[PDB]
Amino acid sequence: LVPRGSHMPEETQTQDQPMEEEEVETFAFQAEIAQLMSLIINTFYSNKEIFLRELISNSSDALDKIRYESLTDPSKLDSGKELHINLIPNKQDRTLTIVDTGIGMTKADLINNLGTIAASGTKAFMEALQAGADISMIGQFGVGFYSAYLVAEKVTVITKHNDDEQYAWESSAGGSFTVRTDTGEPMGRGTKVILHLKEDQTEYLEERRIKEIVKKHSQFIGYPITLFVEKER
Ligand SMILES: Nc1ncnc2c1ncn2[C@@H]1O[C@H](COP(=O)(O)CP(=O)(O)O)[C@@H](O)[C@H]1O
Ligand SMILES: [Mg+2]
Ligand SMILES: [Mg+2]
Repeated sequence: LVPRGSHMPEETQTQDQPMEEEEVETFAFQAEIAQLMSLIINTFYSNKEIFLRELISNSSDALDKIRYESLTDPSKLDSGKELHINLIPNKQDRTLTIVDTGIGMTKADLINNLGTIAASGTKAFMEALQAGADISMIGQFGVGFYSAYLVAEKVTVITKHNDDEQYAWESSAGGSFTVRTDTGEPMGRGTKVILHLKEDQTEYLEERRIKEIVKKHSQFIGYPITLFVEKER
């Protein structure tokens, strides 16, 4: 009835998909974890680079679990995904992302493993730090994840486990964290730790520095690790 030979982009733009709801919950850190985070954030240490060793060791542990979970559920053998770690610096956004294809975490694993439960060593570790211990000993005390806050002002964890949906955990410290269903880019099984780096900690975006600290502290991962470098324009 109204003849057309050619339409403008705005006229043929497709209608949006329906808006999704994401459920968000807010939790307090367990008291001694909150105290540890404030000690880590606000104290000078000379050897902050050990954060990456701690995150890589968490990913290697999650990857080891795929191998062993196949003994009680062989269907994991029929994933085609490679077991590996990727390190992804973004200079534009000032972020360093550690990506693995390990087992991932469920919603309740994020709440119970990343802030609301007390590790038995936390008070002894804070006393060892008062007495002048090197921050490197953190791993031995059961609280290595929080070493992220040596270099990051905010941390976001995106994760997907075979038994749950995809979730995002986030904290800028200050005593609480959030967990919220994540209906964005599906990441497939595994975990992605996004460090939003402090302004004076941008060395950890540079390829030589990252290679230096992987060779110094993370030579027995047991899985391939690759470093993605954005081409300089
Ligand atoms: N990349 C990852 N994949 C799966 N789970 C992870 C993870 N990073 C941290 N976690 C979970 O977070 C817990 C706490 O990590 P920490 O390094 O603080 C203590 P540890 O369990 O390694 O001795 C881990 O036990 C694990 O359940
Ligand atoms: Mg650990
Ligand atoms: Mg190992």
